[PDB]
Amino acid sequence: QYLCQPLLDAVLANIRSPVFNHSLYRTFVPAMTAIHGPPITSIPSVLQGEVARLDPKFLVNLDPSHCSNNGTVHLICKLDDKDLPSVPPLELSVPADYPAQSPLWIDRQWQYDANPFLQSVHRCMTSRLLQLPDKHSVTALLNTWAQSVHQACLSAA
Amino acid sequence: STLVDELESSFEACFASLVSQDQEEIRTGVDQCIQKFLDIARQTECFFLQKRLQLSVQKPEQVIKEDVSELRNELQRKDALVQKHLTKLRHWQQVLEDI
Amino acid sequence: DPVQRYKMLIPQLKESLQTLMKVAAQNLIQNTNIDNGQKSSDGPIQRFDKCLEEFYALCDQLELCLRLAHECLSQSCDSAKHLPYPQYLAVIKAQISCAKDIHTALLDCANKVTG
Amino acid sequence: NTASLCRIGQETVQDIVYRTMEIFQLLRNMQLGTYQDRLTKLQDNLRQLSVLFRKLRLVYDKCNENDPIPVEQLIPYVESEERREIAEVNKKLKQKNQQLKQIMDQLRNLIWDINAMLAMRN
Amino acid sequence: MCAFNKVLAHFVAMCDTNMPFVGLRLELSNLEIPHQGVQVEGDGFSHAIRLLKIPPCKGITEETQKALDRSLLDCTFRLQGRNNRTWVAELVFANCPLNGTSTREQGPSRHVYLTYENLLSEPVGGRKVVEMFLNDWNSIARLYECVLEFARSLPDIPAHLNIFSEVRVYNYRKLILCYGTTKGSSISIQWNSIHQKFHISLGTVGPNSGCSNCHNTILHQLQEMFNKTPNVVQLLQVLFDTQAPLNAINKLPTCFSILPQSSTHIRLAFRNMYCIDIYCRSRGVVAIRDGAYSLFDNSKLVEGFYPAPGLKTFLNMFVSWAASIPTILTHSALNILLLPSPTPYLCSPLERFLG
Amino acid sequence: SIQLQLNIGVEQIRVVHRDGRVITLSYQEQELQDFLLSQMSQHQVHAVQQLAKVMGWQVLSFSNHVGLGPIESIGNASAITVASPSGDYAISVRNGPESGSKIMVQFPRNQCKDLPKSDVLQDNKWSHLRGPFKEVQWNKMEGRNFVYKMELLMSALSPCLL
Amino acid sequence: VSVNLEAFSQAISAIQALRSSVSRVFDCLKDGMRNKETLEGREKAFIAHFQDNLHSVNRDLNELERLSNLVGKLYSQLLQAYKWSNKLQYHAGLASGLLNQQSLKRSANQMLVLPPQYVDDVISRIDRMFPEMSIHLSRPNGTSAMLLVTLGKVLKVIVVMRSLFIDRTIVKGYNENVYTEDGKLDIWSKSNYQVFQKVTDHATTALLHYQLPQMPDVVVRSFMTWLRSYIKLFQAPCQRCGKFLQDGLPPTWRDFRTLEAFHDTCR
Ligand SMILES: [Zn+2]
Repeated sequence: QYLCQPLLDAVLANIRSPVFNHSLYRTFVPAMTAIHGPPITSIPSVLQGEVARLDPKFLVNLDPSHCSNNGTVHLICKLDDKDLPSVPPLELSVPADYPAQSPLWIDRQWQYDANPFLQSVHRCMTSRLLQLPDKHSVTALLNTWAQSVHQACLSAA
Repeated sequence: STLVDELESSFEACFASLVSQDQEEIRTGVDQCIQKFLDIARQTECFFLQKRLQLSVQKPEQVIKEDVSELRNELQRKDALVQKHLTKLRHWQQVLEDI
Repeated sequence: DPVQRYKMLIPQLKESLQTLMKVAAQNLIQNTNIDNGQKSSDGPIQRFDKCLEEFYALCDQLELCLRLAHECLSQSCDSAKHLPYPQYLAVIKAQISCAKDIHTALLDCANKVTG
Repeated sequence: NTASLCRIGQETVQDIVYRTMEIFQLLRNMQLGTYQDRLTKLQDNLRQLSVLFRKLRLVYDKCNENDPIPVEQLIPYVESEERREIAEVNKKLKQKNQQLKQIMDQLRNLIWDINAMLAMRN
Repeated sequence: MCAFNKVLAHFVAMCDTNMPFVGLRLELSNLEIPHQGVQVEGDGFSHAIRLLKIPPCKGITEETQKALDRSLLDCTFRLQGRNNRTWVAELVFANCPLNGTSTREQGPSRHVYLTYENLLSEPVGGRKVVEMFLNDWNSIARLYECVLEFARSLPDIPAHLNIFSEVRVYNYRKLILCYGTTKGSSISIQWNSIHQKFHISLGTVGPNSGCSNCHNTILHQLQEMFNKTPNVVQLLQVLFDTQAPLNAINKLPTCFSILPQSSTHIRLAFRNMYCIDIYCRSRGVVAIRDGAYSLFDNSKLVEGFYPAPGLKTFLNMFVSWAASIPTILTHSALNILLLPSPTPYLCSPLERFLG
Repeated sequence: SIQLQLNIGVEQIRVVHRDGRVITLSYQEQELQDFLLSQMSQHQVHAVQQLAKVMGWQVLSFSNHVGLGPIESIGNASAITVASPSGDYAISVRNGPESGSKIMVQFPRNQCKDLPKSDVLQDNKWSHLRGPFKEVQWNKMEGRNFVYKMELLMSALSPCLL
Repeated sequence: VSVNLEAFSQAISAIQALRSSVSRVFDCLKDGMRNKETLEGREKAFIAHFQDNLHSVNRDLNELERLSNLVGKLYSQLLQAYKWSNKLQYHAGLASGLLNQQSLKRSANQMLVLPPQYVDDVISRIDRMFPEMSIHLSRPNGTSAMLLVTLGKVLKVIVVMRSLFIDRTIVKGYNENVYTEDGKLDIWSKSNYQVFQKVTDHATTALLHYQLPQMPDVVVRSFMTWLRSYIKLFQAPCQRCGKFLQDGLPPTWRDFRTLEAFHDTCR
């Protein structure tokens, strides 16, 4: 500001002119040249990474059915835990632009029915997924599945 | 191959700025020289430990010989020290008996 | 002496910068007024390069004064760290002998370990 | 005889590092009678450091030639007369240690008694 | 024996050990970073936090942002030290553009550890902890841009700098280059967010050099010109050009004083009455000019200097106001002019002539 | 880094520890016999830390009263994990006064070679980071002490420099 | 005084920055108008870049004037020696600071007795500085040393050392009686105050902390330096909770190598 108002006034009163560059060059090239001399001489990566960094209790892979190589992918899950029994596969669908959103779980009510243990698992599952917050990931849901199975097994015996 | 050579190379480079024929430059130079020296020393340490583990697992007999040597030597240390305590004990016993 | 020279020189530097900026603006407006179609008088143009030369020379003088003052003060402070004249000369000779001996001992050890 | 050489080389490495640190400390302690004494001490330390470097080189040259079996192979995961002679030295040493225990507990009781009796002679 | 009440101790242990992660989770959510749920990692004993993606706006161009987001693999966070307040974040990179001469030519993953630690006021998972993480990430990205440009331009080299300098250290946050015909000097380039500038630092490492790096005289000019245009090849060329004259300049007695103007425009002053201007040029050229004469006028002189008569003939031996035009030397006679030589006290010829 | 000043009075014991912590025992000797044992349980972890500094490596995590796993009876447990300087391998250690010394070594994938190669992993970028742990039994290993064994392990996971 | 050297260096840096800023201003204005893709950004970018350089020039001139207000008032081969000596002490000074932290030694072994005058002169040499500290020595019983150290009008410390190795410390206030009925030093007693008991515990931890293996003089020097910081007690608050009192106790913990007050509960 101070000591430089005339330059600001000159620049503002000169701007958006077709010959501004020519004027500036012709008025300021020679002294600068003389004083100093010459001038200077499919599947998104996030899903692949999160699958790579999951606990070896899970071996999730692509669904043999449904579409592929798109923004929305489908995965089928299997649980291999020595301390827990076998449960339905609990497949998932991943929408496009997975970060900053949440995946959804495809419920299969008839699969979990006809057994008190399996429907106890299912009601604990519904409770936990209602307890999960927004913007959650798939690893959190898988861990919730494992913990719900463990809690149901503990409650049974 | 011959890690000792660049070991002394780094050691002599640590003294480079002194034997020649305002603080930031010397501080930077000593920082890089010292970190290189320590790294080379730790690598030599690692090589010795790998060789020692291989030799120990291949043939424990030399390890047994070293154990025998140390146990004998410490035996003589104990005997000499207890002998020294006894000599001084006799001395002070007679000193206190002269009363 | 250097300090009062600094106090005297600072306002001259401020005035030089002021007139340099003012004449830069005047020359810019005069040239851009020639470039487009309308007329004005030139008169005392007082070219840009002379002002740049004056500013650079005065800055060089100030830098020289500050460097000389700092060097003199540092030399005095370092010399004070370490009455008859020949005893003073003998002390100086002994000090330089000790420094040379330490340096050559270090160099000899460095040559002995390697090379 | 070779494992002892490896241990000696290791120890000489730590002594080399310690001597370098001591050299830098001694250079720091020099402030412009005794100056010649410090200079002679510096010369002695540098020459013994050079001897230590020579000894380390000799040890490395001796141990380098005498790897057929690599590392990471001998780590165990989940999936003749020497022993006879060693035992006697262990038992004998253990017996000696036990004897020292009796002398030590006796001397400490003596010092406790003299402390307690002398504390209140006033 | 049974007077210890082990369950209450266990509850206090886990509660104190695990409550630090809640604030950090809430803060990584609050600043809009996509993370995963806090989870036990690997073995049961230690908890860990993994972050899926770094924030999109980091300040550089999209193409760099892609190459970055094709070389990251992990951004895990962990806790350590006494009193449970030190964080360590760990990054792993793939397809390293460049190799060092350190033992870092291995299977192309490169690990980088960053460490943060809050004050005893302002809690363990405070806002400040992520701010510094973002600042360090920004610095890494801003250095990575220049590193990528230099790596791209490396195969096309004028073959003069190929034998001059080699890369020494690259840690994704500090670049250390080693140069000199004996590899006796080192330069360091590193961005910081405190001043938003590139700080280049010179140093001497190696058994063949002077008491200094003989480049500290123009450190400010080099820093300014690097900040003007962040290019590595230009700085390497400038160092190659200006290495020779400054080596002879720095050996002058200090009568003589050195004023570093804009780079390659050194000004030598004899006491307080005489001046000389020295320009460095490419392809083994140095220009010597009197400097006491104004380039634009003749009647007026400089404020504090006087002309030196007869200098033009003295300069022409080695090859009124006729000395105002430069004279060309070839980086060899300049050494003889500046190096102290016995008289045909070890006085230099220029000192003798000026005296 | 574990050192105690004990001060014996007329029917109590006072214990001061090298890091600003004071305890008051009693005239019964079970308390004092369990105290020392609980401290001998932490020595091993601090021993592995002080050597992870000396020998090059870098610690990734440290806790000296962990908050997971089974429930201990005399004291409380400790755990650490520490990475190779080249970055690929990693060690992890847990110890407790009742149930102690559970060590595991962790590998880069494409060298465990019994792993079900998942489907979403197609590239060779993701074949360089590290997932499979593998436990190593402490017994039948070289070195008399616990600390000594660690020395031969954290040196064998280093590039074949012979 | 050495502040003038730093002032002169800052003035040199300021004038160099001013010259560089003027050159930058004129070069940037000479460069001209750029493209910047669309028209609207092209208009704003040039003005934004032009304003910053002038603002920097004004700021540099203002700070230079602030410094100007702040500032105030055979031989060659000799100087070549001097400028070398100060180049050595600093060069080792860093090298000794970086090697002691990374100690590579594993054991003292390979593969105590001092004259009383030595201890007396060492303690006197400690006593000559720190004028507030006053130290009195005695040997009522054998060769063990009993030292009474008085600090200001606040602290009285009793230290029992076994052959120059510090062994036991007990501190008390000012008005409390330190001598026994006979007139000798009272070794076995308590301060009858909670804060003084807590700082006795702190002193025990401190003496258990400072342990060099083969330099014993630096240990007592560090202990005395740490004990020196306690004179400022009751006038300095904690660095975490702000207030002086926590459960009725003032800050009684002084951190090692960074001597600042702290409550015991604040660690
Ligand atoms: Zn507090």
